[PDB]
Amino acid sequence: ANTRVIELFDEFTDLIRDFIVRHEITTPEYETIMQYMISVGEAGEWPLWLDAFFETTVDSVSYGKGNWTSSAIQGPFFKEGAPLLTGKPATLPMRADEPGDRMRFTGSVRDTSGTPITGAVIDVWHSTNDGNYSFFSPALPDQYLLRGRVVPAEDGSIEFHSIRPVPYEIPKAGPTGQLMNSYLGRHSWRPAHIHIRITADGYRPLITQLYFEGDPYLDSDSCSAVKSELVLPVNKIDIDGETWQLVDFNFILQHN
Amino acid sequence: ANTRVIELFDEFTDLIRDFIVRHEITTPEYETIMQYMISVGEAGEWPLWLDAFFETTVDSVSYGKGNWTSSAIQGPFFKEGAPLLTGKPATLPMRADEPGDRMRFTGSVRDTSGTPITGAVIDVWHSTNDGNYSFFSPALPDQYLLRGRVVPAEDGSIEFHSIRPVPYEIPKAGPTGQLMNSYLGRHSWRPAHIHIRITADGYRPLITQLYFEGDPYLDSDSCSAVKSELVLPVNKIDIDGETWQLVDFNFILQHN
Ligand SMILES: [Fe+3]
Ligand SMILES: [Fe+3]
Repeated sequence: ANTRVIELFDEFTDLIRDFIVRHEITTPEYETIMQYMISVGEAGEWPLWLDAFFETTVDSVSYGKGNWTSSAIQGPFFKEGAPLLTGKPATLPMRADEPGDRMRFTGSVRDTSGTPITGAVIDVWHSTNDGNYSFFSPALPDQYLLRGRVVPAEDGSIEFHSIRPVPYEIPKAGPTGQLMNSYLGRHSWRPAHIHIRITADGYRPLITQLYFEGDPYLDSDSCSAVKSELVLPVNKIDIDGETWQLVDFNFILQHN
Repeated sequence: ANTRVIELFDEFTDLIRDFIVRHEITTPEYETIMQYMISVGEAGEWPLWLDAFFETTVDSVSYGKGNWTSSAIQGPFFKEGAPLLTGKPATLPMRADEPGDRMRFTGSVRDTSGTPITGAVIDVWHSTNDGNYSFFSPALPDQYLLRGRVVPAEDGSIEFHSIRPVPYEIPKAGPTGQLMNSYLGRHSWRPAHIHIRITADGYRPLITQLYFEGDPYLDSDSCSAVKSELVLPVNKIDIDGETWQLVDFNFILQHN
């Protein structure tokens, strides 16, 4: 037996019991909740659901602000063992004629002392323009698509190419989408974001997200996950008769 | 109900986040909760889990005490369309030599004033000596056994014969059982009971349970479903060879 489980679970049951009483939850309402919970399980949506509403809060208490990069939620759509990307301009694996604007990402990884962290590896994943993640949609293959690991240069600089992510919506038709859209009368949209994980021997891992200035949902995240210090200027500076979105970010990691 | 799910959900959301913050639920803890929630779904256990922990409460909101017969939790094991019995001794359907002590039940269905409610139909269901309900066990036929419907005599009184229900265990190896037995370090035993549902034209439906004096689990019910007003004096008679156990209860109902 776990005293953690005992202390937390006994309190949690008193809490929910008080809620039931306080709000006068009826037998039908209880059945609806019982049935709704079941359908989340049947839709495979527990990760998506809990992350949509609560991962922000678990994120808030776990990691702090300071002179390092702020973390943000991981969400449910991360995947391990993404391919190391090297070459000319290192580029995220992409379908032929992947919809979207070519995006060029630059920046660095350093420590709270300004030292470049050459040991780091940066996982990056993001949605297709369709608002889908590889491995997590029936409309996409279970293959590393718009996912990959990127490594800094000896000087600490990083650089990759992809399509610029655009906003997306949690399936309106799933139990999560239903709750957010019908039942609550809100939306199920997230602002556009690049997910990031950086790990380096000696440093605390960083899981974070990079957002874009002017994004329509910047102040309306259905998942409650945006943070001002992770909102990025976008530049557009043509390369031979081709317009590129330019995004730059310098990551600072904490020791230990 | 758009407006009503908005109130409860937002309130629920604040409740859980506040819980997450105060107890500082970590990423690993959160992932464990998430895994457990999936567990319960992959078993057929949401109804069993919710009824075990929270139906006691939904119950005490739906009915409330008085000179009524005090209600009780239904549980996940009720079956609609049980057989209407009219034998002269009047017996629940059971297999030949159904193990366990024989039991005779008597009582009444009167209203508050004491006028017998002739239009009553009473569903009664309970476990085998082995701790299984028909329809909910491979060791039992998917047929009505220890399940039945009884109609009162025109003076109110009711009688049926059966076997004595005994304390049963919610399965040790299930996510719920695991929670009750392993992580919480308690037990998953319910005290002995007979389930009862009463319907009457122009009267409020009553769902409840009858327990037995002396039961080892009367004060440690795994489902917190016991009410002292609903535990029965049990007179133990030995009609040689076969030891009958006689019980009596007078059901009072509310009415529109
Ligand atoms: Fe995302
Ligand atoms: Fe039972």
